[PDB]
Amino acid sequence: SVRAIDEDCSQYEPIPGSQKAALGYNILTQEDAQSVYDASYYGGQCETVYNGEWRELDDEKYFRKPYNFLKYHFEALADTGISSEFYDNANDLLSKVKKDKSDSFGVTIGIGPAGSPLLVGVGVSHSQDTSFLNELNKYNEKKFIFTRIFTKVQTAHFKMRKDDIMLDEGMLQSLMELPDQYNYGMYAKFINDYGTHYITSGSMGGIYEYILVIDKAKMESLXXXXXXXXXXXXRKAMAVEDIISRVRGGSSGYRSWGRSLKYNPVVIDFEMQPIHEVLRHTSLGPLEAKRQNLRRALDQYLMA
Ligand code: NI
Repeated sequence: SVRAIDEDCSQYEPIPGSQKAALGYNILTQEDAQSVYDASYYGGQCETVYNGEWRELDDEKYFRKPYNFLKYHFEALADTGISSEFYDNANDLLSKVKKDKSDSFGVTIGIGPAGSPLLVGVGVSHSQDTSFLNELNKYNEKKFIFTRIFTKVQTAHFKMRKDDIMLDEGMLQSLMELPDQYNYGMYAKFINDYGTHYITSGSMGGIYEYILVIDKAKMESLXXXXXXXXXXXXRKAMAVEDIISRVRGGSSGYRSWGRSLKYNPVVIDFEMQPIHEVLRHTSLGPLEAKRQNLRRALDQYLMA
């Protein structure tokens, strides 16, 4: 709904996930970067989006959509990746989640249109993957038994503008300050601050990850635990090693995750373009020859 200039739009909270969708992304570190889109530009108008779930929490039921969002609407889609059950080792399980499993077993990134999506586990940084991993690994004798439950919820679909984007004020200042002549290091600094890539569409939502720790010889005496522990979702006996969990999106106040996710999402199942494409359309003439440099540096940066 478009309001009309005589309704105040300060009323409306910005659509959830708006700041996050505006950030660049680094394909190599799997880290987010600084803002690429201007997350708070409204283009002199009041565009609102309906939240049908408002009782669970006009003006209470509508959020404001920044201009750089061509589309945003809410969803509630749930994918449960209940695993395949057995697994001899933990690293094998987490590595084979990425390489060997379908898209409902994790989060995806894809480049461009026909750019087939890459499954990136949970979608944290490479250093965060090696902290959930290092702090996890420590637990076993000589690798016994691991199951995984993983749930993915999409709380919104969105699509970024392709034409006439409003670039973040700071990024535009950084661009304007790069030299006309090619200097790798300086453009590499730009890539580190703003990203390898920026998002053009995807989902808002989150992930809840479980990994059950089972004791071979145990189940022996007394797949089966996975089935049952999935019920516990929807310290005691039972070879209950210790259910380890990872979570993205939502906020405390933990299937309170489910209730709160829509209002505190992260970006998932997203499409992206190399950072330099951001300036290929979208106004700003003079700064073109800086795109060849930015392309060149990106190519070098990714060869690393
Ligand atoms: Ni949709």
